[PDB]
Amino acid sequence: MLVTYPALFYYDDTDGTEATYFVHFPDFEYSATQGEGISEALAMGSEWLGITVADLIESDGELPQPSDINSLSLIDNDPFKDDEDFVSTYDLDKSFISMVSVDVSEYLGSQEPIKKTLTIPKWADKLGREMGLNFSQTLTDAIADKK
Amino acid sequence: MMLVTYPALFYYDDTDGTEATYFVHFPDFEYSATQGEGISEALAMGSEWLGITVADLIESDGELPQPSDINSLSLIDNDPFKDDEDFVSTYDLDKSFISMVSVDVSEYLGSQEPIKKTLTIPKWADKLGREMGLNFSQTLTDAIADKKVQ
Amino acid sequence: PMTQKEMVKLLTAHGWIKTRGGKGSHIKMEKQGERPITILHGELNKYTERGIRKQAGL
Amino acid sequence: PMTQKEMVKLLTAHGWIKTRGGKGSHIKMEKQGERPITILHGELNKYTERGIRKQAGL
Repeated sequence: MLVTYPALFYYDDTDGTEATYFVHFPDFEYSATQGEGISEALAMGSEWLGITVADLIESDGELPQPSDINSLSLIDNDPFKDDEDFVSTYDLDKSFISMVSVDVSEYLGSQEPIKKTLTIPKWADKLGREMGLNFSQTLTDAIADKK
Repeated sequence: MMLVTYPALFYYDDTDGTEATYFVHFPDFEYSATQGEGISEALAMGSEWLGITVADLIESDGELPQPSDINSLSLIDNDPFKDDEDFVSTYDLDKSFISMVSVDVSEYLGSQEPIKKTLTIPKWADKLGREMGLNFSQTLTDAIADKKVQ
Repeated sequence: PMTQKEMVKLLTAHGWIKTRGGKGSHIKMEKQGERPITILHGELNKYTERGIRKQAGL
Repeated sequence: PMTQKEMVKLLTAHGWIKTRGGKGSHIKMEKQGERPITILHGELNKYTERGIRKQAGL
């Protein structure tokens, strides 16, 4: 399931710096991610896109129609251009516009229920129930806790 | 991963076989050509072409060209056929665009001509590598390619 | 919120709940009636931070 | 060479060999002393055919 959206890659050196490319998709309002170099910025843009679009699909929201890349400007499509409280410092020449693709198949189905057959001692069974635990949730939390 | 990115030209001509819409060319690789029906497929085929091409450069110990500055590229001036007189291009330039194409070269590295190699690594590296469920052979191969790239 | 952790903290204090379903290098914040917010790990540049704030109305 | 198969036949006549080095929807032609040529599956339009021909010095 491939989708492609144009993105703006803003070079900023002044951050001191680490990640020099701010990545924004005009079709997703205030969409923001970043990368250190060109390749990383694209890869992060793709990952952000996968997660965002997968969420829209699994929540059955509508996917925005992709903008025509030739109608985009680093100036006019600046997400912060109308924001009175923010100051952009872009180096325009080090900034570029490019397509970003992602296969959304990799981001789909992460919340899918997976049946597990477990064996626990009776003392744990009795204890968990005495505490009114949710065994499914308790195991999930425990796994997320191990990292 | 080993990620390489090169700018590509995407030329829209849907005459002569829609499904051949979007001819794809990398200016850093002379007369490079592939194609895809829509935008997504074009980028995907561009990436695939790039992966195979750069991987061969790794394996043959050739030179990897430096990626062109995407802002100095022009659909007009970098047209690969602009000069040769035989050819009549019909480009729709309003639908043509320039874009970055990324590929993980790791996926395209050849396994041909397998060589058997016995060596030693310290126990911590062995246990660490196995805990991550690594393929030790492929880890070495990838690392060698990566050294070549950098 | 110069870092992911500080940013998560900030949104959490404003009613967002960290979630699973962000993958790879990103995490996902969720709140009722809102489009979720996807946050990159590590130090964030002033633009990324600002975009994330704007998404959350902060 | 309206198609990959026709391109491959053409290049084979001119001394190129199809290897197993191909991946996905592209095949790989190799010839000693030349950089390999990578050919898309299916039908190739005037640009792609021309590009591959120019790569092969014809």
